[PDB]
Amino acid sequence: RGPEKIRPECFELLRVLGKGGYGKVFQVRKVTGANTGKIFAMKVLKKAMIVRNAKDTAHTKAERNILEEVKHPFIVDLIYAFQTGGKLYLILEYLSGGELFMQLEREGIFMEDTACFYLAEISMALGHLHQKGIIYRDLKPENIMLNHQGHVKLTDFGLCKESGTIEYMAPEILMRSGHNRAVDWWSLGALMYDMLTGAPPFTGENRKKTIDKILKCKLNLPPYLTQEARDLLKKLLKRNAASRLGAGPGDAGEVQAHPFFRHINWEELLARKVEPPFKPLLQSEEDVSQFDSKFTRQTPVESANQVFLGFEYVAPS
Ligand SMILES: CCc1cncnc1N1CCN(Cc2nc3cc(C(F)(F)F)ccc3[nH]2)CC1
Repeated sequence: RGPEKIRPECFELLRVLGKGGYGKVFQVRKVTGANTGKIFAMKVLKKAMIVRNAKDTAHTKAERNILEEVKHPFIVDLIYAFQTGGKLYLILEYLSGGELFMQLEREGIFMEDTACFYLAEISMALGHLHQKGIIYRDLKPENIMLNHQGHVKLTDFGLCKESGTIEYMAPEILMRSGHNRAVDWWSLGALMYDMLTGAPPFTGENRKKTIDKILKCKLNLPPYLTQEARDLLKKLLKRNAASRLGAGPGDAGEVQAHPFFRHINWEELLARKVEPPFKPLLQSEEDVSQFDSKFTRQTPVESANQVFLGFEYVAPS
């Protein structure tokens, strides 16, 4: 009758949210103890293959450490972490709003009024990551998800699926010239562009032809844009890192003070009091309408042991 153990047998596998090389992401229901009947996302990783590559072991541990350390409204929360021999488990909150990119397709284009909200919430998460000395490097529409009410949540701090897309990355990543916090304000710019045009600013016929267009860095001004958004974009998508907005000593604050966010109340927005532009389909909590039909499956598939010593975690709440 002590504290709860948190084994894999504590969860019922409902469905597959994502499959990748290193493991699987399930939608699960906690069936015993504390949160009985509550829905989670469960990331399950294969120990055997993580330990083969130091860079892989890094991101797995980083994610684990990052998510324990970071508690924030616009960053996905880690509920439990535990392990078996051969497998690692991460229990994260289930985000039923799906991808933000998903809304974009349906809308075709975001209005600046709507884009602002999502960018501002993303900006808060990004600046906080920087207060914790962390650089998302590759931020892209695939990484931004929505909670049940439609608020921003940032999500893959660990391994990569399929062992991604470069058109949202800063030129300095590609030229290996070294990077910094400003790399994300670039990626934010690339996102803003995608939000208001439907496409990334620099795209090519192939892997390298895309790369060169980014390094070229040619402005493309759609006529329907306001000067605020126009000017905001030109500062974020500056090739020059030092001259980029958010690269200064004020970081996120320097970006957020922009007249494009002149209508934003941050005290309210961070409290998540502001109504999101999209309250997404509400059939039930375990509503899975937006990810599949892609994944619809339901199945779970050693010498020098440590690492993954002290991997176990349970969020205080
Ligand atoms: C866990 C956060 C989340 C919360 N709520 C609902 N949906 C979510 N996701 C967000 C992440 N996910 C994309 C994805 N990341 C993956 C990582 C792997 C890995 F094993 F790490 F290689 C494998 C497949 C993966 N699919 C879709 C389901």
